[PDB]
Amino acid sequence: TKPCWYWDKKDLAHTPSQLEGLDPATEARYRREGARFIFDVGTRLGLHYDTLATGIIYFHRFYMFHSFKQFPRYVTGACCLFLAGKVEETPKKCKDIIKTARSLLNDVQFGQFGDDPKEEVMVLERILLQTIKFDLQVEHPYQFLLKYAKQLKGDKNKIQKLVQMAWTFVNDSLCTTLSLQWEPEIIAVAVMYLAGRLCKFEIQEWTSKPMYRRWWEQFVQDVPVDVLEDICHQILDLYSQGKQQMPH
Amino acid sequence: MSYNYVVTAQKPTAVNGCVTGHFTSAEDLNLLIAKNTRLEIYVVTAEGLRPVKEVGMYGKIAVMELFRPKGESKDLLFILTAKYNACILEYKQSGESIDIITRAHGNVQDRIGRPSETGIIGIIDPECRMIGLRLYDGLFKVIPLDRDNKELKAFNIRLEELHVIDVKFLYGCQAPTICFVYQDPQGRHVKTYEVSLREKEFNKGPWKQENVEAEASMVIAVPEPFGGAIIIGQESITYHNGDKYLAIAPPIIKQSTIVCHNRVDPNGSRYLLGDMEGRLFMLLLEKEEQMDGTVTLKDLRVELLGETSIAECLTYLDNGVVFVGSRLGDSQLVKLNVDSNEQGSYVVAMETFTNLGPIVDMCVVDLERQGQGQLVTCSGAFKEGSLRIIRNGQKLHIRTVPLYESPRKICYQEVSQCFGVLSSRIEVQDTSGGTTALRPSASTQALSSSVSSSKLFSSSTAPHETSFGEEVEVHNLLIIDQHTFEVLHAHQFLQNEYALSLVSCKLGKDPNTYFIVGTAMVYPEEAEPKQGRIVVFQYSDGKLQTVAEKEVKGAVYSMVEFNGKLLASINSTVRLYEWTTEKELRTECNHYNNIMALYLKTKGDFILVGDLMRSVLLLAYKPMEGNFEEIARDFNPNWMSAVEILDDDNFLGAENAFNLFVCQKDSAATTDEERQHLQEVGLFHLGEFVNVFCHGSLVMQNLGETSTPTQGSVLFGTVNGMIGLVTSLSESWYNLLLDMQNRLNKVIKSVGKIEHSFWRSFHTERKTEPATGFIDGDLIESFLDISRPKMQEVVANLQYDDGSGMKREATADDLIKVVEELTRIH
Amino acid sequence: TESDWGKRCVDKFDIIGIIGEGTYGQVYKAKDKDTGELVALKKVRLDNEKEGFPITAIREIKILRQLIHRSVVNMKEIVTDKQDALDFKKDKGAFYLVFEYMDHDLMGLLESGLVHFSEDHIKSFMKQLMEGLEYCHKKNFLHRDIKCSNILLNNSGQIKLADFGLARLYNSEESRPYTNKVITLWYRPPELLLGEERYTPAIDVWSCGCILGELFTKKPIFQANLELAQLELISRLCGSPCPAVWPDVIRLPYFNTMKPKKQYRRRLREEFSFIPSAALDLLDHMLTLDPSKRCTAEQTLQSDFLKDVELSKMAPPDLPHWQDC
Ligand SMILES: CC[C@H](CO)Nc1nc(NCCCc2ccccc2)c2ncn(C(C)C)c2n1
Repeated sequence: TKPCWYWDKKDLAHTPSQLEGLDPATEARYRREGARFIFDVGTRLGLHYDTLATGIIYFHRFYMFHSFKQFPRYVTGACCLFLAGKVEETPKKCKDIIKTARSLLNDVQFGQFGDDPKEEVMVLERILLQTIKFDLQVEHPYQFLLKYAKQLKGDKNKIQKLVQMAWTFVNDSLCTTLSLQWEPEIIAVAVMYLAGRLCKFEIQEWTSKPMYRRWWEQFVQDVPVDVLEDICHQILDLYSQGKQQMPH
Repeated sequence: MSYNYVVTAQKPTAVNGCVTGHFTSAEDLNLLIAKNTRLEIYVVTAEGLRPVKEVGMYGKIAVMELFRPKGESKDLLFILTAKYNACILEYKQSGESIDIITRAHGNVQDRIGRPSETGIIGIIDPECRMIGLRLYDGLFKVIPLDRDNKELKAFNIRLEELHVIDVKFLYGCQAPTICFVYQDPQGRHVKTYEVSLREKEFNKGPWKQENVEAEASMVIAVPEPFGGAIIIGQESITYHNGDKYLAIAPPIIKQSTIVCHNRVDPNGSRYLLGDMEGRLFMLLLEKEEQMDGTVTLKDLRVELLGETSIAECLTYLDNGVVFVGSRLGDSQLVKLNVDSNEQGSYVVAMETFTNLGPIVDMCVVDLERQGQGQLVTCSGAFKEGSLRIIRNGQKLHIRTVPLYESPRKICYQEVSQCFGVLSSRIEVQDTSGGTTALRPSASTQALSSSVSSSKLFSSSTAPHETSFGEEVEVHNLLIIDQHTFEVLHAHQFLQNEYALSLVSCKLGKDPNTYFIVGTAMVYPEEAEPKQGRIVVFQYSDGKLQTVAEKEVKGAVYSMVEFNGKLLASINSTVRLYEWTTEKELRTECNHYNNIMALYLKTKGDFILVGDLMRSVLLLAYKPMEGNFEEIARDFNPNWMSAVEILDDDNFLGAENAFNLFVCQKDSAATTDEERQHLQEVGLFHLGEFVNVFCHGSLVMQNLGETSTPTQGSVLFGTVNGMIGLVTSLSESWYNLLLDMQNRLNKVIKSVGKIEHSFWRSFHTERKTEPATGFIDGDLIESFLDISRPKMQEVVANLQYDDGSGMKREATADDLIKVVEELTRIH
Repeated sequence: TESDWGKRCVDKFDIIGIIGEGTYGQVYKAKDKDTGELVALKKVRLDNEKEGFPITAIREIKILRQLIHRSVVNMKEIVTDKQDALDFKKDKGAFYLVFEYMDHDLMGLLESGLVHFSEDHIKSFMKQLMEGLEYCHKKNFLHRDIKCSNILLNNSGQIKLADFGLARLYNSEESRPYTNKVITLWYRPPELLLGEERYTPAIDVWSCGCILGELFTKKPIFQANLELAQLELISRLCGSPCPAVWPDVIRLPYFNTMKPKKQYRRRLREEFSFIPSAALDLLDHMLTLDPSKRCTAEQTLQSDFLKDVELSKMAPPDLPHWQDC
């Protein structure tokens, strides 16, 4: 019926890019750069947050089936965003994505787009669609962050602080392979869990079951804390590796 | 775009309705006979009929009634067309000048309504206060007949009874009263309402409702001396007036459905009834005058008079002369004698009026080697069925060959100097367990005879029970001599086998010329037949020999010879068969994308398939590969009646809505999609039902005649008897004639003031489109009948194109020449 | 697996014929070589390379892979032309969207004039159609092109909705700017004729009501060529858009512009007196001018007409195949 789009962390060591000789760190750097390229380009074009994420998910899934050494990352990204626009009904013309890409990319980087940027991108759409197996509908952590936050009742300001911090964590997670490991519902919970831990908020008190210390179980059944701790760890690693710190 | 020309070679011959009255003068008795689109006015004399006037109307005549409102000297004529054009007409004669006055007119169509199953019913008041129209289910339309209603404005009254069979205005009521038989789940019933013009609604009726026979079909309004109404069914005749209820159930009328009625004696003492096996009855009202000064109905009696043609309408002429208006056979004038003849009949035929009847199929053959060509039609149905030989000898010479059974398909086999004709006759389940024919006929009067002994379906094990009295069709192939039209041979097909298709041809390397018939096993239980045969016969030395049989899993609706192979249409499948050296049929290739492959025509390696609902599809045989290919389809959905190929690019088709269309290849190779789309480039409302298209012309050619501007010749036969010719035009000639039509339409006065452009507009219940790509030849040919002043008005400011002179003015005499050349095509 | 779409080749189908001319490519009828199933392939041409894969096809793929209901056409898979090997840039082959093959279409059955619908057929017909629309509406999807051509019927009596090329998701909490001219003129709701954007899912209900009446009359209700003439016909029957029946009509772009000849009174119940009382109520409520007063899909299924219709007893429409013969 519908395809399985989630792999285990251990499986990411056997991605095509890795097996052609890319070291793990480099594939991750390419994944962030490609995702952030998609984010930056779409933001300049005014795109909805769902459109940006859908492109990034297409992108991340793509390089589970193909290698970075044979398919250039900035070209793929532009293609993903181009298709994501059509899927999420926020369409853009390919020439406008190329233009925006030129502004944000170096000459070396834009070299990947070659002599005819639009052509390289429009030609890749055929492969992209077959790679993602025409599973075009994608759900993102954002809708669950809001759906779950709406059922919290309490200090308006503490909950809004929780949501915004968690929302930032969602945006940051798009740079990682978490999109390929855990359903979005879990991600939304994990970022709520992280924002709470950092703000010293006890979310159970805002739920309809205030003495149910594992507040997530009423939103997402069957999620071990281990999963939530792993996701949290992976998110904070991005902050510790970079120069940026937790938003608070 | 495409340009075509349509002319009528023989006008409708079928009588659709007849009324008697005082229309031309308050003094004369008239017979107004109605054929589709044509009104014929006769005056009744010592001779049966004196013809006085004939007019054409731009509409199908659906209601025709005569009424004489207070203040008029003579009867006025009401006509409603099938497109809901209404008018009131008056006859006016000034010495030698005869013209028809349009006194009132309008279109009574409603924006919202469901058309009724039993059709448009039109009735007029006894006092001529109102005209009632039953157009839609659940609604009764009233046109009040006031002096001021020159536009025939009308209003609807809500009718609770949705399903009405027949309604007639009743005589002898304090206020206008409608008597109608209706159907609801509990059976059929007779009810009465009253109609209030002041309140514009129905009020309670004079006499109660009664549940009536389930097959009650007609309401007769009994005149004032007797009062009440008579309801005719299949088994019984019933009279209802207030509390009085009379019911006669003669054993004679159960035999055949009664379809027409007319009043013999004005007081209502005697009525004429007719049925479909041609029997003519006399309904008698037995007076019972009581000493109280009242006249009451004693009993109802039915007396068999004799045999007439299967009658659509009966009209009694004054002095024992009856006019038999027939749609399935020749119309007639019969005399009812007081004394029976030695055979027991009181009916003796006087005159016979030719009716080409339903033309089920026809072929053009040059029987005398003249290069003129004759037209042989399958005409009539049941006892009135016949072949007709038609040649353009201006009138046409017509020979009639009675068959007394229904002809279905015809094809000529020159090698054998004879015709093959498929026919079916009606037998009835009898006490023996078999069936008995009601009358001798062609398939029983053949010189030699044979019966299929095929074992193909003999395994049966499928039960089909028979009840005494039920009808069955028995199908036959007839071998008929081309000079004498003697039935030389009759071959009877299997029980429940229907012959649907017939061809005469050679196949493959086989030098023998065969008759090939396609059949279907028709059982009442089946929605679509699932068994069938293709049978190869050889007519040799006065005997038909069965050469080979091929079983198929459907009905072979149509077969056509395809470059030495047999093209066949097993419902939903188009198949090409090869004829082997072992004299058996072998399948080569198939096409399966159809709903029902009813009609097939071919040209070269192209095939035009006509579908039940999917219009027309151009196929091609790709000899290099040995299979078919879909060239293009007409994607607009149309119900088909017949198709014909005009040329390699233009295709003709006829709809069950009485419409014609021509589809052309889009002739654009830019996209594959454009190539595969046949686009309707011609649309035309003919007004007749086309059963058969046939390439040919009856025009006598000695080679001295120059080619007319029209190129090509397709003849077509219709159900109302009309014959027509479709021919192509150059762009230049079309535009001249089209521009001339628009000029003629402004000049020529229409009966009922019906717009010609409206009449020819493509019309289905759902859609109405202006006509395109077709020149109404009959309108063009009426230029020669309009007055000279009108001729100059028509040719004023008329220019030519694509000629020696780019713009050239037309003279009236020049157009008189052009039209006269066009009158030669037919 | 069954989910790995876009790789299987169209070789696996025997093309039988061209059933129709579609928006983005022509639909062909085909037989599966392995199973014998009859399918309908909708060809997708991305060889144009104007702006790639058509968005109409993207919507039909995105939406139908989510929607599973007896009355919603199913996309079985997506297959491709023989693709060029190792040269993805040169490849210009097309994709085919595989669907279940439906024998007839409501317009084709009606244009032939062959089918006669009894009240009990119209009940089985509309119950399926409105139950399907309910499924789509509960999932926040709008069809936006409900016409006779898009309603597919089998000889068995099963009804499925089909051309979702113009369908998009609707969130009630957020009013979103939309394309105002989205439905076929004959079935267009009054709000879209008067220029309404941010339209409700009730636009589809109006279309289904037009069909409801068309099944009883056998002829479309509002037949016009121009947007103004259409508003006139609707107004002759339903009443002129006026402030009383449609309070917010004054907010629509063209209300002052597109006035009908008169301020007509509603006659729907009079001109449709022949319709059964149960249905005439359904028609009256489905063809209500104000989108806020027009019934929902669920309300039609909880109506005296369609509620007690047992769906197991699907009734085949009166198909007169032997008539013409
Ligand atoms: C979306 C509707 C259009 C137009 O009818 N096309 C359409 N017509 C389908 N059947 C109709 C078959 C008609 C036909 C039958 C035989 C020969 C010629 C024509 C059909 N069955 C499934 N689909 C999906 C691809 C939506 C369909 N699409």
